[PDB]
Amino acid sequence: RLKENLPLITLIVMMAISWGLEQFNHPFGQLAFIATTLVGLYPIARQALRLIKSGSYFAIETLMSVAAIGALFIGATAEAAMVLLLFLIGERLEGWAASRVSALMALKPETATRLRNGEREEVAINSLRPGDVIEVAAGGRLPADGKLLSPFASFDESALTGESIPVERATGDKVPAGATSVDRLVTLEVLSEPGASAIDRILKLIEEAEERRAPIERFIDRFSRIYTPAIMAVALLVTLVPPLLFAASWQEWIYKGLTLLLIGCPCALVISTPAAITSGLAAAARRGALIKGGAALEQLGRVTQVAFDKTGTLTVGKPRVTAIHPATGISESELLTLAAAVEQGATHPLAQAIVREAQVAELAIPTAESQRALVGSGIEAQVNGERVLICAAGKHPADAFAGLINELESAGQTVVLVVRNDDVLGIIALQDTLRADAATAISELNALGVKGVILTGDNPRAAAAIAGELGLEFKAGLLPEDKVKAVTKLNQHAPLAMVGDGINDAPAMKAAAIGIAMGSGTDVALETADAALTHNHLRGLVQMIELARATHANIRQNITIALGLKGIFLVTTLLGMTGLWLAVLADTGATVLVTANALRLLR
Ligand code: ALF
Ligand SMILES: [Mg+2]
Repeated sequence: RLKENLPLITLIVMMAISWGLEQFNHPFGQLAFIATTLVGLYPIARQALRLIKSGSYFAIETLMSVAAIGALFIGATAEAAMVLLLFLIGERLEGWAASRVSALMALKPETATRLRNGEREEVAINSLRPGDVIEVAAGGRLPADGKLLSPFASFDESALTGESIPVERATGDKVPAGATSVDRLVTLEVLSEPGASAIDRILKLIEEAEERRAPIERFIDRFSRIYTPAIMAVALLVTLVPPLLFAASWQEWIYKGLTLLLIGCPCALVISTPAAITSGLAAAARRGALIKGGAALEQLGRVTQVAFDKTGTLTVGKPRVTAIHPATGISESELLTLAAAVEQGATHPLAQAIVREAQVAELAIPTAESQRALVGSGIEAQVNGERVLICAAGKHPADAFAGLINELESAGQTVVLVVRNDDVLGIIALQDTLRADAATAISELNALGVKGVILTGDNPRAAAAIAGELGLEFKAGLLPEDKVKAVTKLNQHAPLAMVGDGINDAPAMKAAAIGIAMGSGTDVALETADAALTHNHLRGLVQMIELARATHANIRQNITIALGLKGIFLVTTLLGMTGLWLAVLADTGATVLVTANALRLLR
């Protein structure tokens, strides 16, 4: 697993020891150097050789191998060894900056419970045929896309919408695989073939997105494609031109040409980009960021747009009561203590929100008796003698709260009614609220010229409230495929980062230049993403985008340094005022410089 580092160490030891043999009995030591040079040159020579076969004649590996082989014939073994060492360090630095679908596979159960002849049987998920009647227990995931046979049921379809608010479904309604039966036990007619469920379609979206990802070419190869054949041509010329036109020594100009091949090897340049990225990834890691591989850092560097998920990303992902409006003769705390009295024990996030609000206010929740679900209306219990029902605003006559209810709902709120003996005792508003640092984070992104857009699977109103708060545009009521399409459309215009916390964000994340997951997000999200906000602080996005950008600057400086000195020591060499060892020393100095520069990212 770590045999990648071995050639480096072996080259080091072999080097130092070869020097030790240049301490007693030189000629025996030069053979040892030739051994070092050859063993370090081996993987690079065969690697290059494979590249020549694949059409690619002039990768940097070619230049390196040719220059080493030439340096062998001219006893520049110590130097060739040195440059090989630098190259190996660059290669390894690059290798360490490399990224190391199970979480989504865990969403498909392994067995289903099938019903035949009034007998239950546990079968493999792929044994399921359309028309089969399957039975999902409470809390269980649908193994396949089903049509509800049960009269009524609520489902957590967050794996498709990102919303944990249970969806009321009745006989005939389609329920997608991965959905969760929240309270009851359901029966469904399987609709989907094996391998063709909603989860499977998500997986397919992810795979396709990953396949459409174009690999970015390194600077060094685009460069080498012109530089390498150039300095080879020139070295041929400094070999041919002088003896053919000045009647000079073939030996000395052949020698000189090969020396130019070794000189031409741009050390520092190979360590140029890897040194920055290694520092950047190390700096991000130090301040609560998580980036998987250098390519991710480069993409992060070239990003100018952000697409946000809403629920769990921009918002805390939990309902919270925002307003309490009682009827006359009733205090807000009475309406609240009554609602909490009914809702206690219920798992519906709105109920939990109400109970919470009662608890932070130190309102003692009275015991409820005969608590039950009033199916398709709401949940009902009797508190201190009287039957009180808490229900959705569309389930009961508003009478005298109509206008207020409309006002609340248009503002992106969710309203529940408290009703005792068919009297509306008052309403309660709830909303999924913004995270503490969402606003400032957005404003900072805008300061960096990075515009945000919102892609959410939530309803238009709930979205429009939040997007209203942050001054962003939005697309709402979106399924995963729709997010992928939106993201593609935007990403064709400019490189985009997708920030989400949900399974349904996963395909979008892969469709974007870079996907970024919230810390509290779904495992699928954290695994699909190229990066992670381990703290759930949205501000830590700007930092990332800042760091990345600084990194992209650092590189550009480094290259210049590496490419500048080289140039100088290229031209001087061509004027005949500088030699091999000086050029090696200079490339080494260049390397020290780009290193020291790369270390500035740590500040
Ligand atoms: F959390 Al969402 F669309 F708002 F997945
Ligand atoms: Mg989400």
